[PDB]
Amino acid sequence: GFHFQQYIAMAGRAINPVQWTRAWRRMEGKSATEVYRDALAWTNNQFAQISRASQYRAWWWQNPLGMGLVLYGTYKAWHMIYMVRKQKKTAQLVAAAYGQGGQWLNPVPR
Amino acid sequence: FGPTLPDHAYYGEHATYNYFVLFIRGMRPYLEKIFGDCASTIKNAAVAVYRPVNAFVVKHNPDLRLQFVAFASFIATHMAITKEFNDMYQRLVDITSLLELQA
Amino acid sequence: SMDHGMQYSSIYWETSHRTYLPFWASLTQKFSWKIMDDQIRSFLRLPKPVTTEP
Amino acid sequence: VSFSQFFDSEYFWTKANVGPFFLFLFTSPFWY
Amino acid sequence: SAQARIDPQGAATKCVKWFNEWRQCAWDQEKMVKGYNYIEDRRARKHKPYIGAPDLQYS
Amino acid sequence: HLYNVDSTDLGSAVAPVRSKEQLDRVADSLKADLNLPGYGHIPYKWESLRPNPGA
Amino acid sequence: RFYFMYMARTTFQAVRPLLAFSVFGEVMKLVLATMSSGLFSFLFSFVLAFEVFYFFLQCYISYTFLTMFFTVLF
Amino acid sequence: PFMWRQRAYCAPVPSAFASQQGVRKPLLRSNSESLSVFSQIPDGLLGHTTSVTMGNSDIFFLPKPSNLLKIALPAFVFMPNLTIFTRAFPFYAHTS
Amino acid sequence: QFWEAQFANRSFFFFGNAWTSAAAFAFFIWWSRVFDPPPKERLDRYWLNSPKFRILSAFHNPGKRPGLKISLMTYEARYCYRGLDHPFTLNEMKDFLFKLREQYLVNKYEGIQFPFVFRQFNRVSTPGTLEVHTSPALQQQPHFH
Amino acid sequence: PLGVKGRSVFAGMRSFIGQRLGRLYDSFYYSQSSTKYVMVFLFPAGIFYTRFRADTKLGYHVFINEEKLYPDYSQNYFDTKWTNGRKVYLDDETTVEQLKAQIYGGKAAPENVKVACRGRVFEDADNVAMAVRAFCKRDPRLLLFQDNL
Amino acid sequence: HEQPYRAFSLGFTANNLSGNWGDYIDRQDNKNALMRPARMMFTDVFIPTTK
Amino acid sequence: STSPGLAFANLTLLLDVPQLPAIWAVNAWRELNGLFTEMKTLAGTSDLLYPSNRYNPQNEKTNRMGRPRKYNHGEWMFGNSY
Amino acid sequence: YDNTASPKSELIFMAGNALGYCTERFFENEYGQSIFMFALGLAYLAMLGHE
Ligand SMILES: CCCCCCCCCCCCCCCCCC(=O)OC[C@H](COP(=O)([O-])OCC(O)COP(=O)([O-])OC[C@@H](COC(=O)CCCCCCCCCCCCCCCCC)OC(=O)CCCCCCCCCCCCCCCCC)OC(=O)CCCCCCCCCCCCCCCCC
Ligand SMILES: CCCCCCCCCCCCCCCCCC(=O)OC[C@H](COP(=O)([O-])OCC(O)COP(=O)([O-])OC[C@@H](COC(=O)CCCCCCCCCCCCCCCCC)OC(=O)CCCCCCCCCCCCCCCCC)OC(=O)CCCCCCCCCCCCCCCCC
Ligand SMILES: CCCCCCCCCCCCCCCCCC(=O)OC[C@H](COP(=O)([O-])OCC(O)COP(=O)([O-])OC[C@@H](COC(=O)CCCCCCCCCCCCCCCCC)OC(=O)CCCCCCCCCCCCCCCCC)OC(=O)CCCCCCCCCCCCCCCCC
Ligand SMILES: CCCCCCCCCCCCCCCCCC(=O)OC[C@H](COP(=O)([O-])OCC(O)COP(=O)([O-])OC[C@@H](COC(=O)CCCCCCCCCCCCCCCCC)OC(=O)CCCCCCCCCCCCCCCCC)OC(=O)CCCCCCCCCCCCCCCCC
Ligand SMILES: CCCCCCCCCCCCCCCCCC(=O)OC[C@H](COP(=O)([O-])OCC[N+](C)(C)C)OC(=O)CCCCCCCCCCCCCCCCC
Ligand SMILES: CCCCCCCCCCCCCCCCCC(=O)OC[C@H](COP(=O)([O-])OCC[N+](C)(C)C)OC(=O)CCCCCCCCCCCCCCCCC
Ligand SMILES: CCCCCCCC/C=C/CCCCCCCC(=O)OC[C@H](COP(=O)(O)OCCN)OC(=O)CCCCCCC/C=C/CCCCCCCC
Ligand SMILES: CCCCCCCCCCCCO[C@@H]1O[C@H](CO)[C@@H](O[C@H]2O[C@H](CO)[C@@H](O)[C@H](O)[C@H]2O)[C@H](O)[C@H]1O
Ligand SMILES: CCCCCCCCCCCCO[C@@H]1O[C@H](CO)[C@@H](O[C@H]2O[C@H](CO)[C@@H](O)[C@H](O)[C@H]2O)[C@H](O)[C@H]1O
Repeated sequence: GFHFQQYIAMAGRAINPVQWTRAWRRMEGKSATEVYRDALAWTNNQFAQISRASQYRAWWWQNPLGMGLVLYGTYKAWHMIYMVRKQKKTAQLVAAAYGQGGQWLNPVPR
Repeated sequence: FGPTLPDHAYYGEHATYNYFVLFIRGMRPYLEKIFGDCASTIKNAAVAVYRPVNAFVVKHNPDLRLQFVAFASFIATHMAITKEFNDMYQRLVDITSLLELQA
Repeated sequence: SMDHGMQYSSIYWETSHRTYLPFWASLTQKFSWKIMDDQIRSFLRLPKPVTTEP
Repeated sequence: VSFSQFFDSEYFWTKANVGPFFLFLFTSPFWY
Repeated sequence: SAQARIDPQGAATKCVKWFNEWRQCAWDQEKMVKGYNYIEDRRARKHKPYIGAPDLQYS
Repeated sequence: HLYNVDSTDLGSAVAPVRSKEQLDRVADSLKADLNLPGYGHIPYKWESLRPNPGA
Repeated sequence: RFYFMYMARTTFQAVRPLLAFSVFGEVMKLVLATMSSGLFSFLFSFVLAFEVFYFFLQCYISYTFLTMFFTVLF
Repeated sequence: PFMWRQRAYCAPVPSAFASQQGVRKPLLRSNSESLSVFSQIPDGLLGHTTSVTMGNSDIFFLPKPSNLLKIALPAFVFMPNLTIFTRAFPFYAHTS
Repeated sequence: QFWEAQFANRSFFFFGNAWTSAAAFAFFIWWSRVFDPPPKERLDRYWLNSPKFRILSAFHNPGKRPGLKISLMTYEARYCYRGLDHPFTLNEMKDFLFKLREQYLVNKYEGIQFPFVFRQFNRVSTPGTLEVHTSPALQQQPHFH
Repeated sequence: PLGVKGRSVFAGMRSFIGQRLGRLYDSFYYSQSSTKYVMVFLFPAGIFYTRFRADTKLGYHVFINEEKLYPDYSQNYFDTKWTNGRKVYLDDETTVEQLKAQIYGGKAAPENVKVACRGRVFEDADNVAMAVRAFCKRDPRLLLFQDNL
Repeated sequence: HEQPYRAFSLGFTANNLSGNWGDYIDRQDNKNALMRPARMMFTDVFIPTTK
Repeated sequence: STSPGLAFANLTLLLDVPQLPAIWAVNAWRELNGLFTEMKTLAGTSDLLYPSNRYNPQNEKTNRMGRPRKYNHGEWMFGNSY
Repeated sequence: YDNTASPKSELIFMAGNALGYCTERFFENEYGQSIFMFALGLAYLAMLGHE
């Protein structure tokens, strides 16, 4: 893993509306195949940088588990930021519709 | 009274050169013909359906921005019509719920 | 003293319980073929239910 | 093309297009 | 048995089930006397959950 | 005198025609007759840019 | 009867890790819910680590028995 | 129809004892109607509520990076090979 | 690759332990019926009491309580598609009436919550000066001895 | 070289079926008499009968209220005593009288014997299938009792 | 064959067999007595009461 | 060949593949019964026949549930009472 | 009423009834979708190991 700060900055630029107009202008004379190939090439460049530079270079976060810990941290951040938020919303929804635990209730007895 | 059965009646066939593998390797050509013809038919049909549509779309939306605009407008129109139908059904359901409240 | 009551029980989600909702669920919406079916029946003169007769 | 000269082995396995025939054969339950 | 003379509500709480069964039997007897039936739909494609399962026939 | 009616008109001999306006009218009449404070109240709504998530 | 014996053995060897992960986990969770002090927690951390090692041991055993039970000559 | 003061579920509603109220609503109703679902409420949309369907939402996609791996992995056997020793299968299936 | 494996020994369709065998077994169980949705005659066996079903119904009816409509869907599944003239027993009838009463109370009293109806929500309306007092002791009832 | 001129794929199918049948006959001939007859005729036949009866006919679980009403199965073999809960397969035209006679072995049955399902008495001149459909839908458990009252 | 089934959930992460939530009317706490005071510890999110 | 882990599949096969002929026979019998019912319907019937129903006992002297028809002793100007 | 015996010849329906129960309870619902994904994952892992 690497360039997390650059990724945050990319997300910021993406949400900035002015960049929406800039991208609208850049998309003049452009194809979906070209856009897809460019994105795929960017991702491949990132992963190739990793594969090459891990052989001789060590980041500030280097540890006896290597990039496994950084990847687990990315996963855990994604989890706590998105999935647990969705769980909170679903919990409030279920509590308003059926009551807390309503989705695990037993079938009506016959 | 002696043996009445031969050896092949009991012993298992060859492990690597067996009846079914020989049979299927003999049938391979006919199966190739069959499945290739079926796949070619399906592919030709799909292509005859896709080429004119892609042409008619690119003829009117040759650029990526225009294609995205058309896709978004299609999504919006679909959602709006679905919303109209759903509003009607929701009015029916609301009447039923009001009658339940009245009961 | 029954209206506008306080939250009397706690709301929570147990660990690793599933939600069954994707990220486009809010854009998803329901639909019934009943309205279209009624229109089509009326247009094609298909058998009507007896509930049409009082 | 005639029924007999189509279902002849040579023409059926060399020159004919049995794609539609075998597709209909596979989908028979649907049509029934 | 539940002493409805002195506990009518408590006893009805126990006997309403037999009352409901009697109601159902009344409807059943009426529909058998006056021939009342309905068009049943064809058999569903997945009437059996598993092909090897037996489809016990019910009247 | 043999029937439980106020007048001699027992209504139309044909069912009504589907109409958004008639549906709204009937619903409003029922709401007014019920007079229930709490109809339409939404204690929790799924947080979304869309006004009605789902429906 | 051999089919029933075999399926019983297979299911037991397949669920062994699930048991080690779920029921002993419930026990650990009871202990966590009941304990408050620091000395007992210091001593219980090692029990948790032992449960980790025991889970891995059960997984190894199950892998062995399953590769034995799903090995076919032909 | 035997123990009226003891069987209140089969008795008229209290609005019937009141002697006051196109077509009008019935004057006599029983409490036994509470044992029916569609007694008072209508049967509208009765057999059409199980027809409102919504599709599933699972996506079957997972990148398969094999350049990361250099060893084989174990694989299960799902069915017995009936293409070999077909005639003896019922006789040797119980062995190991 | 998959086609070539068919003619190799021990890798025909779902026999063997190759990847092609796993893929063909997956396609076979998909082509089978066991993983298809149940019919209307069988919905109330598992589906109508399912967490996925309940959560989806609640989500797609944002500010409503679908317990009553679910009871009615069960009644339908049993009456109109299985042939049962009496789908509800006494317990199911009581459950239906309970849900009806809860609907009435929810639409009658604005903001009613758990103790009186099975419902909880966080954003509540409070007076502004909320007093806290101890409840009175339970009423002494007369008893023998 | 696939196929030959003048020959038909149907002729090929016929030849293949002939080959298969001849091979089957040869393999059945050169086999053990202890196993082949059983595995090829008796298990298939019994399985076929059972599956067909279950998937075609409709059965009922019969019970009897009192022991004094049990039939006399002392003579007939393989069943020397009545057991409640017995599965009985019947035809769609069967009546309550025919069922009673089948239960009591065409012999003199007790007096005022009647059939019930879920507490509901059947008439003797009633079709069992339709009576069950009406009274106990998908619960065919029948009970034989004595109606003196 | 006419009685309905209860939902099934089983995995390495969660299940629905260690407890019972009850019916829609007659409900019961799914956690047992020893861990009810520590219910917070068995949740990914917890929204407390208003008091 | 086989193995202990394949006991499920072995049992399922041994107990199910012999039933497929009977299943196909049941399907064929159902088709033939439907064909005969439709032929009879085309020929004609006093009272209707429910196709997908198990049993149809209705006739001139029997209800659609196996009971005698009420009010069927005399004759009616409009013909059949059904 | 629950002593409903059945002919001993119907023991051949053992596996059929087992699979039918497992279908009505697990396979034709969300847990069955999870099981299908598990099978797809077995295929995925076999392919990964071969490569
Ligand atoms: C709160 C933590 C808990 C989070 C939630 C729980 C989640 C649990 C799951 C955890 C998963 C972790 C994700 C792992 C994936 C890999 C991530 C990664 O390695 O790269 C991260 C990324 C590093 O990017 P990079 O690609 O490695 O490039 C490095 C640059 O070249 C720069 O080069 P450099 O050489 O100059 O420095 C290299 C590196 C150096 O990083 C270090 O080595 C750490 C230095 C101190 C050592 C001790 C660390 C712990 C104690 C002090 C720090 C407290 C904050 C916790 C930081 C946790 C991460 C170590 O720089 C940093 O990462 C700075 C991080 C510290 C920012 C402090 C901001 C303070 C605001 C919060 C108030 C104070 C804390 C409140 C108490 C919180 C208690 C939990 O760090 C950033 O966050 C970038 C920030 C960009 C500017 C954003 C605007 C400022 C906002 C500040 C907050 C930024 C977000 C951090 C949130 C935490 C603070 C609230
Ligand atoms: C140790 C054991 C080993 C043996 C294995 C044994 C097991 C074998 C059998 C297999 C296992 C079967 C077990 C049964 C499964 C049943 C349970 C289940 O599956 O669901 C439970 C679980 C329950 O969730 P739930 O609450 O019930 O909700 C269920 C919903 O249906 C689903 O919830 P959802 O829809 O909300 O979640 C989907 C999620 C994720 O969905 C997706 O993203 C779609 C997937 C696309 C993947 C390809 C894109 C990758 C992009 C990477 C590029 C990043 C930058 C590069 C940086 C490089 C440096 C780091 O969506 C989001 O969170 C937001 C993303 C929205 C955007 C997605 C579309 C755009 C994609 C392109 C990005 C464009 C960004 C533009 C931004 C806008 C700018 C204007 O389901 C999930 O959590 C679903 C997500 C799971 C993700 C797990 C994260 C780890 C993934 C890695 C897995 C391992 C990888 C191995 C190596 C291969 C990768 C290298
Ligand atoms: C470092 C890695 C990169 C980080 C950046 C990744 C995030 C990029 C997205 C940025 C945009 C965010 C939007 C901001 C505007 C406000 C909206 C909003 O935020 O609400 C969304 C949500 C809350 O939503 P809500 O409260 O329910 O209310 C409205 C709904 O959201 C919305 O209303 P709705 O429900 O009606 O909308 C429904 C539908 C609307 O959307 C859709 O229908 C579809 C959207 C998908 C579009 C797909 C792209 C389209 C592509 C078209 C082109 C295709 C062809 C070309 C591409 C080919 C591909 C090869 O679905 C969605 O809403 C999708 C929303 C997805 C949310 C983002 C999921 C990512 C979560 C964070 C992942 C963190 C990874 C680890 C970070 C590691 C850092 C150490 O909140 C967030 O998502 C939070 C985002 C936070 C980003 C954090 C970045 C890392 C910073 C680390 C800080 C350190 C502390 C963190 C703790 C852990 C430390 C270790
Ligand atoms: C009456 C009698 C009845 C008796 C009972 C009968 C029972 C019924 C009949 C049974 C019939 C038998 C049928 C068979 C049994 C059925 C089993 C079944 O269906 O399952 C149901 C059951 C689930 O059903 P359920 O109802 O949905 O349960 C609730 C949910 O599961 C709850 O979900 P959750 O909230 O807990 O969330 C879980 C979460 C869990 O998510 C995770 O665990 C992922 C964590 C990843 C962290 C690190 C990711 C780093 C990747 C970074 C990528 C680049 C950056 C991109 C950034 C974004 C992505 C981070 O989501 C997932 O599960 C994702 C799964 C999909 C992805 C699978 C990935 C497979 C990859 C395999 C890799 C193989 C490598 C081999 C290398 C060998 C060594 C050389 O199965 C489970 O137990 C679920 C858990 C399964 C475990 C999966 C763990 C995979 C972890 C892979 C880690 C790889 C790392 C390797 C590192 C080592 C090398 C350094
Ligand atoms: C319908 C769903 C099927 C899906 C699963 C099956 C896989 C899908 C692919 C098709 C399956 C069939 C492939 C057959 C390949 C054999 C081709 C061949 O040439 O074989 C040699 C035969 C014999 O040829 P021949 O010996 O007469 O002359 C040629 C001689 N040589 C080979 C030396 C040159 O050729 C044929 O006549 C064609 C036979 C195939 C046509 C029949 C299909 C068989 C499947 C049905 C089995 C039941 C048969 C009875 C049917 C009765 C109909 C009323
Ligand atoms: C998705 C489904 C996938 C699964 C595949 C499903 C389709 C394929 C399933 C096949 C697997 C099951 C195959 C098991 C076959 C076992 C049957 C068997 O072999 O029989 C036992 C006998 C046993 O013979 P045996 O006892 O001598 O030896 C058996 C093995 N040992 C030596 C170990 C004991 O087999 C035969 O000898 C004959 C077999 C061929 C005949 C098959 C039956 C048809 C016979 C018709 C001819 C009738 C002629 C009558 C003439 C009378 C006058 C003489
Ligand atoms: C830890 C031990 C776990 C072992 C569990 C593994 C179970 C393996 C058993 C499943 C295979 C059994 C073979 C059944 C064949 C029955 C005879 C037959 O040919 O019937 C065909 C019949 C298809 O007929 P139709 O449905 O009518 O087709 C309609 C087409 N639209 O086949 C079937 O029904 C498919 C049967 C599905 C079996 C159940 C699937 C269980 C899921 C297992 C995968 C999960 C992983 C299992 C662990 C792997 C163990 C090696
Ligand atoms: C298929 C079996 C293999 C997979 C195992 C799946 C996980 C097993 C579940 C956890 C086992 C322990 O479960 C634990 O004991 C029972 C479970 O009913 C519960 O105990 C609770 O229910 C029982 C009912 O029998 C009551 O007697 C008890 O008073 C009550 O506290 C506990 O709340 C739970 O913590
Ligand atoms: C030589 C005879 C024909 C041989 C080929 C037989 C193939 C039959 C299997 C096809 C699948 C049948 O699966 C199912 O069974 C019968 C038709 O058979 C139908 O069953 C339904 O229609 C038939 C009419 O024939 C009615 O008799 C029956 O009461 C009704 O339930 C179902 O609608 C169908 O879904």
